[PDB]
Amino acid sequence: GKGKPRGLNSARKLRVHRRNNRWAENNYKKRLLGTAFKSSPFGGSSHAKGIVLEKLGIESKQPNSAIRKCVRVQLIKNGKKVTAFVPNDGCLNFVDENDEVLLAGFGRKGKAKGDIPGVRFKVVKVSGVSLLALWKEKKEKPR
Amino acid sequence: EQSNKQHRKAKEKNTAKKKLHTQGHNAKAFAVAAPGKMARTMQRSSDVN
RNA sequence: GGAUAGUGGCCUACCAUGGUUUCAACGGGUAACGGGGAAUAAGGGUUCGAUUCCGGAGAGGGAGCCUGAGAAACGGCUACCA
RNA sequence: GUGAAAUUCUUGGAUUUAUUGAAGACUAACUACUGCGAAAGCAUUUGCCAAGGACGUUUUCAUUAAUCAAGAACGAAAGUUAGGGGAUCGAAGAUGAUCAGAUACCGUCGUAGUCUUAACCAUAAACUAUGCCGACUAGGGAUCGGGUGGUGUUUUUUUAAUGACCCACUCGGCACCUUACGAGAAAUCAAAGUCUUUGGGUUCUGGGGGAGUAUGGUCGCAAGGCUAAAAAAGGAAUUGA
Repeated sequence: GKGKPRGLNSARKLRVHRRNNRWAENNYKKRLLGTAFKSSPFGGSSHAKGIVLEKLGIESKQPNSAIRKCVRVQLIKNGKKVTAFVPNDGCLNFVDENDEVLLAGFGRKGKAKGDIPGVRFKVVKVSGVSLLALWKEKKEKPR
Repeated sequence: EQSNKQHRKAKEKNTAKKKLHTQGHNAKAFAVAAPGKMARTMQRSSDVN
């Protein structure tokens, strides 16, 4: 009889049974309590603001390697420091110190030949203007 | 040699229902009425903060 | 009986001890205005609907009233708090 | 008495023999792939008290039923409280020997307990490691209980029981042997099956191992508060120089 009732007056039992087991599902619980954005990489937001502490890997020799691309920024709603990629050592010249970057996720699909694991954030804007605009020389970084 | 099989005994705690009720209050009871609305306003508010 | 435009524990007397509920009362949460409607999948469903129309509610927040057929009105008045 | 001995007790004669008497337990072989009970469980005889399955029935009421939280009954062994006796064995404990080997790690005594009455405790590998009720789907013999028929042998005859074996059929059990035109990961399964994707009724439940980490999520647990020390061939050696 497949465990469930089947009678034509059994909708009440069916409905309450399904309500209990819906609560016992996993993602339903997160979606109703509001904890998916507590499991999100840095809370709910899409991007995340930070202060550039130090440009790491400046004393490396071989250019355009990932340890040269890396920086170390501290997120401002946590006081919590974490690293971040910056493409193009030119853009590494653009980001110096006390800069208020806007990190975002990395979202890679495949690795590279010299990539660092666990560096999950990249830099989108610096001091209010976009890194790509600064690199393409559309704009100018205002101090 | 001998091959004496060993046996599983019982569980301790892997149930979503008791995982909810294990607080002093009821995590099932303290909930909301429009979870998708709550999700998109949480997104937008976190971005503005 | 009073009061109201009028029914009515609406309110005052004097009376009986009743009313709701495992068919979930009561109390809690709601980032809860309700609906026509919007999106999606094959069907079933699920999620949105502050927002061009309809209805209700409000005018910083308790409370109170004047005029008037119509208001507990706030681009009316009075006292309190902020 | 062990593998080996030793504590132990024996001229007031142990161990042994005979004749007994007392005590409290226990109910051997007979004992089965048999039986009873809702399960845990249940074995000497006889009697009493109630109860129950199954069969048989041209008896009787006429849906009175199935599944089901709450609660209730019962629940091995050990365990607790208060009584009883206390033979046997015996967690703790006290001891003997610590002998090579543990191949062949014990012995002696014994508190609680074992047993019994009255109350608690409510747990087991409490297992067919598998919710219940109903129905259908293979053959084969058995064995237990009841019944029907026949056939003889054992039986006995106006006395109080007319039972036993054989065979055929039949219900209802405990099981078993072959296999599935089925199912499956496969072992296997007469149900874990009911023609490819799904509806006979119904209660409960769900969304692997070790590791490494953080804990405000939590329960528990500690210590002391007069008390001190300062380099060697300046060797080895029945083996040397």
